[PDB]
Amino acid sequence: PIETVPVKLKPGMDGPKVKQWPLTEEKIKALVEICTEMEKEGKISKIGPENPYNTPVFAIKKKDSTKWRKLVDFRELNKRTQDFWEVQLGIPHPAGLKKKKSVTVLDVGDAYFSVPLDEDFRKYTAFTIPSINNETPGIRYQYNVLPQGWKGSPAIFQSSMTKILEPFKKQNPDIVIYQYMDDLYVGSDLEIGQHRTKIEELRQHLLRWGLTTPGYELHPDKWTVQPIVLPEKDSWTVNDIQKLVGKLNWASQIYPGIKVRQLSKLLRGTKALTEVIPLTEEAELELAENREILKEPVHGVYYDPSKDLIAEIQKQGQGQWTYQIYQEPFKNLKTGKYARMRGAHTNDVKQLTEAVQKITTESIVIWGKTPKFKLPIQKETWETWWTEYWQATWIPEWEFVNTPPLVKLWYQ
Amino acid sequence: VPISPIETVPVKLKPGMDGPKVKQWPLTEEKIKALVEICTEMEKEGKISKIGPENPYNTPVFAIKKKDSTKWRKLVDFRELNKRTQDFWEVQLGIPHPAGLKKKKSVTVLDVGDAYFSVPLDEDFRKYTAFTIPSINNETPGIRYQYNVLPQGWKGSPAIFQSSMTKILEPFKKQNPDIVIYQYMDDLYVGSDLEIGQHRTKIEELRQHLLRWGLTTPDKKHQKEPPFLWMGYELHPDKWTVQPIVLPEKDSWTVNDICKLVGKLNWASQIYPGIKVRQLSKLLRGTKALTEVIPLTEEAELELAENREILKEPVHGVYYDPSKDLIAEIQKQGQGQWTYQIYQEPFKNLKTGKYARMRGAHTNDVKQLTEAVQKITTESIVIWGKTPKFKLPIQKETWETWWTEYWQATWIPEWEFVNTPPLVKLWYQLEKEPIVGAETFYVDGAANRETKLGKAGYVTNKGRQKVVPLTNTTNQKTELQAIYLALQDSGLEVNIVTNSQYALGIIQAQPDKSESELVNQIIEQLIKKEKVYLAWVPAHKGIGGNEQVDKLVSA
DNA sequence: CAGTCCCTGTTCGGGCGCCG
DNA sequence: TGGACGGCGCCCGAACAGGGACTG
Ligand SMILES: OC[C@H]1O[C@@](CO)(O[C@H]2O[C@H](CO)[C@@H](O)[C@H](O)[C@H]2O)[C@@H](O)[C@@H]1O
Ligand SMILES: [Mg+2]
Ligand SMILES: [Mg+2]
Ligand SMILES: [Mg+2]
Repeated sequence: PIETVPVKLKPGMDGPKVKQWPLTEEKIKALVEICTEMEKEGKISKIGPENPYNTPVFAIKKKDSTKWRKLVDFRELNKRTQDFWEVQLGIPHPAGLKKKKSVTVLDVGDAYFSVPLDEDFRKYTAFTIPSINNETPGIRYQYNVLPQGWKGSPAIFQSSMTKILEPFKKQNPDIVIYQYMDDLYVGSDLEIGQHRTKIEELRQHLLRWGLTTPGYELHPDKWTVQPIVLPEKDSWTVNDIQKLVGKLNWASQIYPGIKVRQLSKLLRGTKALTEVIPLTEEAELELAENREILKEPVHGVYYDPSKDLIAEIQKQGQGQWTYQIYQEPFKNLKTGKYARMRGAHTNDVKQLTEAVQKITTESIVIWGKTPKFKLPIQKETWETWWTEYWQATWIPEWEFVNTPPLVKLWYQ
Repeated sequence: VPISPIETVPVKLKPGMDGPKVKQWPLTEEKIKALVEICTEMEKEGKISKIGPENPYNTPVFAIKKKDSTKWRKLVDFRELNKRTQDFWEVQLGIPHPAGLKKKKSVTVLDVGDAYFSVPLDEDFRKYTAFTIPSINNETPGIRYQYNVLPQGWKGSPAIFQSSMTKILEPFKKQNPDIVIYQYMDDLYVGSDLEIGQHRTKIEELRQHLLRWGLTTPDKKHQKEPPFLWMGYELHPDKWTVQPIVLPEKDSWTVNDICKLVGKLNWASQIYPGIKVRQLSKLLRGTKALTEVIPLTEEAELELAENREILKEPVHGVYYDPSKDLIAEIQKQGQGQWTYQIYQEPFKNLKTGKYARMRGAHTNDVKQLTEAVQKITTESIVIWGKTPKFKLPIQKETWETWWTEYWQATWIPEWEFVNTPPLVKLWYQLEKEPIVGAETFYVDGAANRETKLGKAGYVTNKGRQKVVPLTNTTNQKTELQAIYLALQDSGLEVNIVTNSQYALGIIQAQPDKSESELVNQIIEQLIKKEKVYLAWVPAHKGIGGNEQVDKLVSA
């Protein structure tokens, strides 16, 4: 019915071979059912051990949804198709998206099922369904169409997309539209009602081209930063000034203007920690001139599209989570704090899960990329529960850190 | 022509590589007898074929006796063909556990007859199977044969067999949604809530179905006969157990002895509660020869005594009742050893198990408890597909204090307190604020990379001081050492200021146990204090007492 | 700056157990 | 006799990775 665009893996690279992880009973049921109707619709078809390649699969429910979504963890395949969707058929990023007073995210992933897939490629979309208690061996499949969550899918369908979109881009000349994987980001400075309406219009407009829309509302101009702040005290103990100098000393790898000499001066003896130190003139001023530098920008930090984003998260207790996105160490393209997310005061893994999704999302809106996360958690702790809280159709890259808090830089 | 039974699975070699040419083994004639015997019997049925020298491949072969049979089993070492054969994706993702079976009114167990041999190989591939058959020593060359089916010893045999087998069973199961079939290799467990008569009908229908594909089901099948032998277990209408475990009696133990032993005991621990391998495994550390004889410590001797005694009393597991909750309770066993029971109705266990793993140079019981809870969750999710509700020997407040305060994301799923001692606690707690009226010790230590000589010392607001010389040390150790001194020489409440990141991170994670003897003594001191406040300053900033004690410990 | 050294933590391979 | 294949579990030790602190 259509011309299948060929695809090759990056040069000198082999397809993904990644073991399937245990699934809960509800997810195996949801998947067994989803895959049945996907077989009988020809979107996927069973296969066998001859195909050496495998990708992990599991299922999720979007925020407030109650309907299951199949989710493939294509991260490993995408790393090996990386060539394709950046260099050849890829998508440009709208620096205006982030300025819009509202942005709605729509799941257009269903559309990709229309197009077929290079037949030589499907060997690489292989995924196994596990059985509870290993009743059955794995029931294997591979994709006959553009799979959801492959980075190749929104690219190959870009031509189709732009055509379906073009009428509405013209009717509404100034509404920004971005496509990142299974999502369509759509934003406007219209008031809430106008905006919501126009989304519905884009929906119908998508329907008569044969697609559904099971939408998330963001507000990038509400998104704030979290500057480094020094405390406000009427009296300072020796402890206070040690803690302060440590922070400023560390801050000095970011803002080179920071000075500790006048504040260091107060610490000269060998003194008890709880002992009160009144502040000298030159220290009051040095502390002031520091407070002001921490108001400034860091000199010479800008986003370089060739480099990866890196996100670090810190657990601050009491629900609070601070983060910083950066490309090069100490040059932070953004810093932030979250509080009272879902699971606050009860579950860290759920909150951390929520934070990784919120952060990834801002990176998609702002730079059109996902960061590689450095996660403050033990690998096993995360690997046991993260899927349970995962509400999103993409999956960022991560690694795990252990970094005790000798200083609290990012949150008082 | 030859003939074709059931849909084949394409195979290939690793591109631009060629087949199995290697000479046969100097086989004792005793085996050679048993070999040509069943060799010849193959060809009638289409299993093997004779091949013109046009086939240039040779690989050795030898049989080993089938366990619990007079019969012999045939194995073709394909190792060299495996190496050059395309990689597969194994479909066997794990093992079924008995504790995962729901209760079934009627149950059948049927083994498949000559399973690998009833499955067609690939056409274009068949040639590569080439091996050559002895006759008797020095008599004649012997004929060369190519398999028409799945050889034992290929690297592709299990995956293709299991895959084909499943493909075959799909329609029957779709025809009988209410029959439970556990398919493992060639072993079939069929169960239903049917009345034993109708059920057996279905069993027969199935045997017929597998027949259409060339799959024999002899009457070496358990029919009316609980207990059924399945996967090393005995299955009874309401209970199951492991088939009895024999533990070696040896008077003098080698290394190999302890391995077999230990692995047997790990197998046993799925049902017999409280098995401990800790002291017996300690015996295997840093030993060269698997053959070497090694003596049992009074520790590993004691352990082994109680493990044998646990085995003395017969135990059994029960089956799974999806209507009721799962409950996992955990007991602390000492020396980083943990046991657990997963059950539904009190005292009737589904399975038991242990978590002994030592993770980290420095750790505590709360972390190891968390580690076991996760081990137990994944296990549950595999077997029952859901997480048990947890019963844990840790106060609810103990836990709230640990996770809220820890710098890492940590969680335990829905759980409740059980008052069975020993309870898990935190043995000490650092103050969040410097202690008024407590002596403040500034500590440092340094050491010379070349001499490996060093000093550890402290200075205080009250004038107190010390410097201690140390030998064959490191910078890190001297920093730990300085803190230890401050703990030793100080009262029940103390403020300690270090510039060491390393030392501070260790202690802040509130370890109760360490590989390091020095950390243990520090721990030991921390527990005796009423209040300890630890603070960090950067080195070399000319800070306070930190500058002074930095001088002292360089000199 | 680059290059060591401590130290700690992962990963992988090999030995045994168990299943076919 | 000495000896093949896949899956899973435990335990060990050697090899590899990366981070801070010191040293030319
Ligand atoms: O693959 C090993 C282990 O790591 C996981 C996630 O922890 O791997 C996935 O995530 C990595 C980090 O983002 C990716 O680099 C990798 O490509 C992806 O497979 C799990 O799959 C697995 O348990
Ligand atoms: Mg899979
Ligand atoms: Mg058999
Ligand atoms: Mg020093």
